[PDB]
Amino acid sequence: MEVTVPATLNVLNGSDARLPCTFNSCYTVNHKQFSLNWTYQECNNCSEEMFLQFRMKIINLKLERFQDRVEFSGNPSKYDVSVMLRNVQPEDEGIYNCYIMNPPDRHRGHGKIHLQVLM
Amino acid sequence: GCVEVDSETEAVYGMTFKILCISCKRRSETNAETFTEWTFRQKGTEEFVKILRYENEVLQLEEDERFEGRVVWNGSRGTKDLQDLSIFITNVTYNHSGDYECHVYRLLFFENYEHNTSVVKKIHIEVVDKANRDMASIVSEIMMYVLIVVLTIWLVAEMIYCYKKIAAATETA
Amino acid sequence: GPQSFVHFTKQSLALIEQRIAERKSKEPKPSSDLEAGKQLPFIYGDIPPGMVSEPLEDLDPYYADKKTFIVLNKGKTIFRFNATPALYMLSPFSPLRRISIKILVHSLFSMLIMCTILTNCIFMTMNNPPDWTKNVEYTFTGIYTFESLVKILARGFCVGEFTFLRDPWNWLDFVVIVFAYLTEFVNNVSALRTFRVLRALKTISVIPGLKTIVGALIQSVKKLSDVMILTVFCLSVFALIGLQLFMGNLKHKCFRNSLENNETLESIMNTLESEEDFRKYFYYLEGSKDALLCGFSTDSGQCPEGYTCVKIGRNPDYGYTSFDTFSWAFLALFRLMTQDYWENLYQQTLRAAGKTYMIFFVVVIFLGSFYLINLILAVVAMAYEEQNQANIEEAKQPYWIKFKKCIYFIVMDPFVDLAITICIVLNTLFMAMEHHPMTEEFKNVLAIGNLVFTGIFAAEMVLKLIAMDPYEYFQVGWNIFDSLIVTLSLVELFLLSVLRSFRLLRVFKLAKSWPTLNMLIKIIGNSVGALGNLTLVLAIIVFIFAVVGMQLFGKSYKECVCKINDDCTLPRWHMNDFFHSFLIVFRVLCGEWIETMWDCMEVAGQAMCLIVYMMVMVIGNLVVLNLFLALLLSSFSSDNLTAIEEDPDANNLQIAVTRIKKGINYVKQTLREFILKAFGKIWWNIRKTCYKIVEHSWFESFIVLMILLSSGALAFEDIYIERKKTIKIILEYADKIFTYIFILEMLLKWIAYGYKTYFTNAWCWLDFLIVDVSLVTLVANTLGYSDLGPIKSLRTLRALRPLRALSRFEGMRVVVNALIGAIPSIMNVLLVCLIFWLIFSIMGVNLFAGKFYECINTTDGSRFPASQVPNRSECFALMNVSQNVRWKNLKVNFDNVGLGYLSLLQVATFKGWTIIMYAAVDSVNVDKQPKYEYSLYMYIYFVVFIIFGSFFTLNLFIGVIIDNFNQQKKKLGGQDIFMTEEQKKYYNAMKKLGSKKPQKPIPRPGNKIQGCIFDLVTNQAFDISIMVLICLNMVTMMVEKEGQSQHMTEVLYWINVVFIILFTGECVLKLISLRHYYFTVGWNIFDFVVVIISIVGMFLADLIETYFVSPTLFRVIRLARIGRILRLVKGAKGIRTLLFALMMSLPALFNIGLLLFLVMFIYAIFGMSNFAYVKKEDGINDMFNFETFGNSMICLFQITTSAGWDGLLAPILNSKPPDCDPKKVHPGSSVEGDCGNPSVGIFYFVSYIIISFLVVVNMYIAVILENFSVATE
Ligand SMILES: CC(C)CCC[C@@H](C)[C@H]1CC[C@H]2[C@@H]3CC=C4C[C@@H](OC(=O)CCC(=O)O)CC[C@]4(C)[C@H]3CC[C@]12C
Ligand SMILES: Nc1[nH]ncc1-c1cc(Cl)ccc1Oc1cc(F)c(S(=O)(=O)Nc2cscn2)cc1Cl
Ligand SMILES: *[C@@H]1O[C@H](CO)[C@@H](O[C@@H]2O[C@H](CO)[C@@H](O)[C@H](O)[C@H]2NC(C)=O)[C@H](O)[C@H]1NC(C)=O
Ligand SMILES: *[C@@H]1O[C@H](CO)[C@@H](O)[C@H](O)[C@H]1NC(C)=O
Ligand SMILES: *[C@@H]1O[C@H](CO)[C@@H](O)[C@H](O)[C@H]1NC(C)=O
Ligand code: NA
Repeated sequence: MEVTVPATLNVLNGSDARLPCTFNSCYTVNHKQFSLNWTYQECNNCSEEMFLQFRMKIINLKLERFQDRVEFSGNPSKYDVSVMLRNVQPEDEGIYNCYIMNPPDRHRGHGKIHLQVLM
Repeated sequence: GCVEVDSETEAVYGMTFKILCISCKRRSETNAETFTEWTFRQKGTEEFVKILRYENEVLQLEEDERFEGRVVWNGSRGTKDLQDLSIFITNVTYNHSGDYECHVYRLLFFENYEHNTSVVKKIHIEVVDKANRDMASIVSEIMMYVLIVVLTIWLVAEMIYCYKKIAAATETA
Repeated sequence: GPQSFVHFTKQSLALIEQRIAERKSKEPKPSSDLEAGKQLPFIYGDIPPGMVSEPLEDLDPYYADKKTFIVLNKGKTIFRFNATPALYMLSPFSPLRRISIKILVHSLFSMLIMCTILTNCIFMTMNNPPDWTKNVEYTFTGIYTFESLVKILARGFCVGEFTFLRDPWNWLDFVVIVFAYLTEFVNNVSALRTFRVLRALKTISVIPGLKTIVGALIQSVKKLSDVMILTVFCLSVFALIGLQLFMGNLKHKCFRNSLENNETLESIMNTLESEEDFRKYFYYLEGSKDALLCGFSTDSGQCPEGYTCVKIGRNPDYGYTSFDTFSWAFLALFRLMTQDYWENLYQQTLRAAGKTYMIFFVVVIFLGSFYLINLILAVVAMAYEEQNQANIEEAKQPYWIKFKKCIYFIVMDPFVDLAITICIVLNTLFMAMEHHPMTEEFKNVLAIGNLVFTGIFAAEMVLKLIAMDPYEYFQVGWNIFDSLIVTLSLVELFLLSVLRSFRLLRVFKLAKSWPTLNMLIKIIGNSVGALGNLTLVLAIIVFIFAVVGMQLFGKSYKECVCKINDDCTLPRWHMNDFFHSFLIVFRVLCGEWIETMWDCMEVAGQAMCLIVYMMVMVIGNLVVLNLFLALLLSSFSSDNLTAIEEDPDANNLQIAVTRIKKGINYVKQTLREFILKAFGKIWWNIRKTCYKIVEHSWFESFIVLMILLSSGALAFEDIYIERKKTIKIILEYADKIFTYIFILEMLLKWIAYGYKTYFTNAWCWLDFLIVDVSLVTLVANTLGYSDLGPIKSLRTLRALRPLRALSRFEGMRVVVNALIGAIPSIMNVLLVCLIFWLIFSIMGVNLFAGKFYECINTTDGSRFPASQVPNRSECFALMNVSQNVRWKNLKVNFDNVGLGYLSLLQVATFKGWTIIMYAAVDSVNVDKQPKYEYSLYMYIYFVVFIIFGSFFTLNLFIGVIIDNFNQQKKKLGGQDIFMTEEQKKYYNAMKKLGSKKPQKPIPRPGNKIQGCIFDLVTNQAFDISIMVLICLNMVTMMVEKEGQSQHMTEVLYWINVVFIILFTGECVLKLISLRHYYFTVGWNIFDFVVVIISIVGMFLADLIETYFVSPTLFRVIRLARIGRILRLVKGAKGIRTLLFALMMSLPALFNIGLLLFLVMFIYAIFGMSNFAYVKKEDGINDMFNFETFGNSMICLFQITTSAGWDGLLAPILNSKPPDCDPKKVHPGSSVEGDCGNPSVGIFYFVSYIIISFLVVVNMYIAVILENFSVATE
């Protein structure tokens, strides 16, 4: 699967960050079977943290490190699974991954975004 | 494949008779489990009484004096998907004259769907001393003979007319 | 003359400019011989050595005034340039332009460009090129830029006359260069790569003789303008008819009656996505992707008990098959016209609407499928004739010596050549004995025989090589071919499976004495010879289409695969790689495009796939037709001129025949000599009155009526005859009466004509045989011999009693006379194609014998993988484990030569061929489980077989049939051979109709208002306005669709009412203006009838739709709206001429249709007699079978076009368990068994398709004759 994500995303501290992630899939996105995972790792060899998953509807795990600042900002039917980080803090710096599975597509999509927070 | 043919309505005393009951399912490729029940109402009587029930390759005959030891199965064999429900009478008596009902209970198996349907066929049987010849055969045979006779006399008359005319023409020359 | 050669110098340019200035102060075609791109005339002789490839003065006087200069190459090629400086810098005398010109005209330049283009074409076939390829792409781009720069510098860019940009073919080069650079600098990858296919079109401008072929192909199209307009009009009219009749019918589905949880149809339909969930509410046949269709009439498809028919859901075939909108209806009508899988649409429409609507398909086939195709072939035929006529018209305007001589004497023409021919025949007969269940002794015998034949042929080669000199030996092409065959056989002996079949080509050595095999040799030789450029163009076009398809849709097939396959694997036909993409294009050329186009539209969208498939169909079919026509006409008229005698050198076979005529006759005469040395007016009057009786018209009418009644009585003997006891008895007694009548008729003819006259007549012989069969059947029944097997089988011969009608109707008599006269010419070509097909059959037995066996799971009918059960023994072990396991072979295969013939017949007709190809390409070995596309490149076998035994074989057949019918016409004075005398009189009368001189001008009424209306209606603008009103009405009918709101229906109906009112007003105005002269024109009569039926039909349709409930009657009555749009042919002159030619063709078509209907009737009676109880699998089902006369006619009309005859043949090939059940009990009948007879069924279907082919060829030829007469008179 082709996953369109920005490799490096620089967002000002205190502002809102949109993390774009779109996929080009042949088949229509079936909400009863579409899968979406948004993980977070401090480094490439670090642990991934599950914070927003789509199994049937938008499930936000409400991680303590993000408070309630993580929002869904896409449309699965329109091949957009972007997520929104309100009031980005310096600790939000890290690696964000969007995993996409859209059956009956065999392949699994994976996009990686390196979020950098400047003063 | 399967043709619904009506039963003969006349049986002769002392010989054998087959009562025809054919119930073809609407599509031949479907799979069904069928069992049948027969009821008989004799002449001068009003109530239909059950005489037999065929299910699972075995025939159950009711305790009836007019049919005990006199009826055998003549329908489909080797299947639960019966399309022929005919019965066979070995010794026709005057007590077999009357009306018969052939109840067909067919259970069709579809994809996540079971349909229980039913069909009823009515047969009227008259027991007679001798086999009355059909009107159609007699009429057709008589018509064939009269047609052949008419054609041959027409041809003969035409030949004699033409022969006389040509003989007169030859005599003229 | 030849002395006219001088270098172009500055003085010459100054003189030319001075002449131009003089012309300006004062203020013709050039030599086609001296025209650019042509050989310099021989009148100029050789060129001085220092003069070639140099700027020279203009030779042509026409350009001698203007500023030009000519450069001649070493091949004496004339190239014209412009003396004006190139981009105002480079002059002809400048060294830079001199070098550019020197490079431009050379052999190594064109050859280098050819090699570069071919290499780029080879690289274009890669779907996933490696990363080392980009350097090669840059090299290809640089090479093209080199030639572009050379041409621009030498010729100038745009300003001049003979400059780079004036030539249309350099625009392609410029587009290629700019696209390559622009797309490289800017950086859809598929879109960019599809533009690289334009480099493959530079092939036309580099190889000589290709531009002229392309120009001729473009010229052939321009003559097709009127035929295309008529085709579009007819397809639109039939699409409107189909839209009106079958709208929404393909949406009928069997919906279950009982629903739980308070569910209702609307509540179900919006919560269903998968076919698994659809299968729980609708009825599906096992292994089907679409729901079973149903209808509401008694003659439509039936739902199972528990389901009810309802119009809901999507249409079949992914929804692409429907009559819901005008566009889908137009696609369906195009599919019917091209007869691509049309039997499927026919079956679906009959299932959903009823068997009565077969009338629509018969009319559509006859008009669009047969007649519209006829005009396309006819017009292209004339286009090449006029091109051919113009082409020729303008063209005409010591001990070693001793024993070599001994061996040379040993090679005797009467004996050695005849012995070699006999050995060749015995050899090809020997290899036809190979078959799969063959014992080791038989294989040993075949091997030793093959070795012996090879040794003898090698000995012949060696003897001929040592007898006459090897240098003299390789002078004859036949000797070279024999040497190649011998060395191939020796190479095989030292060692493939295919190489063992290369010794089959020695059969072509009989073409020296066999004249119609030499015709095939010349036909094949011409395609690669005189016609090599056209075949090359066809190959280039096929390659371009294949690569374009692969680039456009190849990745779409892989990514979107799960939409067209449940296993999410590539289907059998796809464009992911070059080979399969080429296979798709070849299959489209064969005539099958709809089924792959469905998958293409599913994976890549409708618009792109539709455009690509339509372009492929049009261009490819046009080029194939052009190649076929050129081959036909060349090998027919240009090759055969009787230049030499019949075997001018006395043929060795003929010399041996003369020796035999000497020897056998002399020996027989000597044996005879040795034997002789050792030793009553009344009877004449009876004959005369019988003659006077039989010859009368009343007798003929009576016998004809008897024949019709006796033939029609056969149609009643179906599987339902036991429900009609009275009719059964009536028919038995009527059969007795008919037998009596025909016996009496036979006796009367015997008395009238005598035994000699009666038995010299063939029709009387046919009647005699039929009546004897009937009498034997009658006598056997009476004496108790009614159930004997031979007697019961002889009863089925009553289906030949309709043959008595052949002599009674004159049209069938003349058509049968034409066919019988044609038979002798057909037989020689039949033998030729039988030998040609025997070669391919032996090769197929070599390749595929015994390898189509597979282990399948019977319940689902799927082949097991090869990881488990890879062997026959493993399959039998699996049967020992699992019950529903079978090691099954295909019914039609290459196990022996006869089965190979059946397979080749299926492949040549493209009916059932795909299963054979899949089995062949999955082949591994004998007793080995097949693997998916293990032998992938055995598709080449089928492609070669199609090309040779389907294209060239049909080419030869048509070529000989043309000459045969031409000779038939000549001997009888040129009269039509398919027409009777009275038909000829009516034909001449209708000929006078289409040639009338302009009638008297219509008198103008003296009244003022009447006169003004007369001037108004007489004007041409009135007719043009009526035509545009008819076009607007056509568009309004096109707007109508499925599921439209009632408001839209009312608006469309009111617009139609307005149109009807306008047309009625036009009719009233014409009636007022022309008075009684209005009815003196046939077209005005047609218009008057049209307006009357329009008004009456609109009011009747309103009454039916509001006060009655009869949708069928409403749709049938609404057909009167078609009459309004049929008036468009009034203004179109060309399509009017084409329709005149059609109506001219009608009588002969009527006679041939009568013969075809009689043959269909006979085959239908035989079908109900034989195949009424076969298993309902493959093409035989509950609606399309042989149970009744109507069903048999439905089946036989379908296979008259050969569509789906394999599916009907398949169930009849079942003869043994577990394929069939010989003890099958059928309720309501005493017939036992559902098994078919393979021999009878094969004979049935093969004979029927052959007879249909012959009759249809007659219809083609008749229509062609009428069209050719019309267009050139
Ligand atoms: C007019 C020309 C083109 C054809 C002339 C006929 C012969 C050259 C060929 C054509 C069909 C051939 C026959 C096709 C099939 C068979 C059956 C084959 O035996 C089997 O298939 C046995 C199968 C088994 O035992 O299970 C033996 C050869 C034979 C008679 C072939 C012998 C050679 C034949 C007669
Ligand atoms: N029913 C309706 N709604 N709105 C207007 C009307 C209407 C009004 C009137 Cl005054 C008369 C009939 C009417 O109904 C039709 C009008 C048509 F024009 C056609 S037609 O387009 O098929 N033409 C045609 C020629 S012959 C058979 N049909 C079909 C119909 Cl039912
Ligand atoms: C046909 O297929 C089987 C596939 O298993 C071949 O392999 C043999 O299979 C059996 C049972 O699994 C093993 O016990 C044998 O050891 C296998 N053979 C060998 C040599 O390893 C089998 O050999 C094949 N038989 C034929 C006739 O080709
Ligand atoms: C019907 O019964 C008779 C008498 O037992 C028997 O001979 C015959 O085979 C039977 N036929 C069928 C159809 O079972
Ligand atoms: C109708 O549907 C409702 C659910 O919406 C259900 O509760 C009720 O029992 C149903 N009644 C019938 C008549 O089936
Ligand atoms: Na197809």
